[PDB]
Amino acid sequence: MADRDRLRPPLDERSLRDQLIGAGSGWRQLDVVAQTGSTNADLLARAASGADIDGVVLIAEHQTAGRGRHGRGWAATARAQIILSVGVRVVDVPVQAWGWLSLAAGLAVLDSVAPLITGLKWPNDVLARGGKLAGILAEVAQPFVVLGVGLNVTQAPEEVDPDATSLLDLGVAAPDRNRIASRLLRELEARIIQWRNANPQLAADYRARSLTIGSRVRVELPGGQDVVGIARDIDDQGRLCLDVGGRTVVVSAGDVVHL
Ligand SMILES: Nc1ncnc2c1ncn2[C@@H]1O[C@H](COP(=O)(O)OC(=O)CCCC[C@@H]2SC[C@@H]3NC(=O)N[C@@H]32)[C@@H](O)[C@H]1O
Repeated sequence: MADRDRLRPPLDERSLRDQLIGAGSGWRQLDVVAQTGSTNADLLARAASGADIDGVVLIAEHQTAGRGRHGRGWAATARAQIILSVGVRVVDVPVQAWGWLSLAAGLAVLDSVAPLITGLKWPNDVLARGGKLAGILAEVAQPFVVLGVGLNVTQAPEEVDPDATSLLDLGVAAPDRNRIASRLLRELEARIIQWRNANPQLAADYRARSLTIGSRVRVELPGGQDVVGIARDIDDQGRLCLDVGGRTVVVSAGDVVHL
C-alpha cells in the first residue's frame, strides 16, 4: 500500500496517444488528468456546456469522488486503476438501445485483460475469481451516453473494497497500465462500432463471458423486495429477463445476487 503507492508509475499520455495514432483510432480526443472528482461527471459537464463529446476519452490517474450506480461510490488511489470515461452520441439512426453500452464496456474490459489472466456479472461488474476487477457505469445525457470504467490494475482490496481484486492480486506480474489502457480503448471502440451496427456478435460475445445468464439469482428491489428465479437472458435493451415459473420479470438495473 505504501509499498504499492511507491511502485505505481504514471501513465505516459504521449504513448497512449502514439498507440491510437499507429492504430488509426477513431477516438476524437484523449486527455489524462492527475486527479478529478469523477471522469463521468466531467464529460457530462462538458456535454452540458455544449461540447461534442462523441469519441472523447478522459482518463484520470486519481479519482476522489467516484460514482457507482444508483448513488453508490467508487473508490481509488492514485495510479492504481485505469479510470476512464468516453462519450458516445446515441441519437443515431437507426437508434440502438443505449442500455447495451455498459455491457459492451464490460466485455471490452474482459477482452483487454484476457491476454494476462471470471466473466461479466450483470449489470455492472467484471469479476475474476469472484472478486470485482472492474466496474462499469453508463449515464445518459441525451444526445450522449457517458460510459465509465474503473479497472483495478494494482489496486489492493484494502485500499478500495474488501470484495475487490486487481490484475496484480490475480498474479499478473507488473501490469503495464499503458499497454492495457491502449488495448482497452481499441476494444471499446470496436464494441461501440458493433453496437451502432446492431451486430449480433456483440450479444453473442457477451453471453460467452456471462456469469449471470443461466444462473439462479435473486433480484433485489427497493423496499426490501426480492424475486428469485432464473436469469433467462439479456434483452435487446440490456435488461435482465428473470424467469419466475414461466412468467417474466424484466429489470432494467439494480442489484442481482448469484445464489
Ligand atoms: N475500486 C473498486 N473495486 C471493486 N469494488 C469497488 C471499488 N470501489 C468501490 N467498490 C464497491 O463497488 C460498489 C459500487 O458498485 P456499483 O455496481 O454500484 O457501481 C459500479 O460498479 C460502477 C463503477 C463505475 C466506476 C467508473 S471509474 C470512471 C467513471 N467515473 C466514475 O465516477 N465512475 C466511473 C461500491 O459500493 C463498493 O462496494
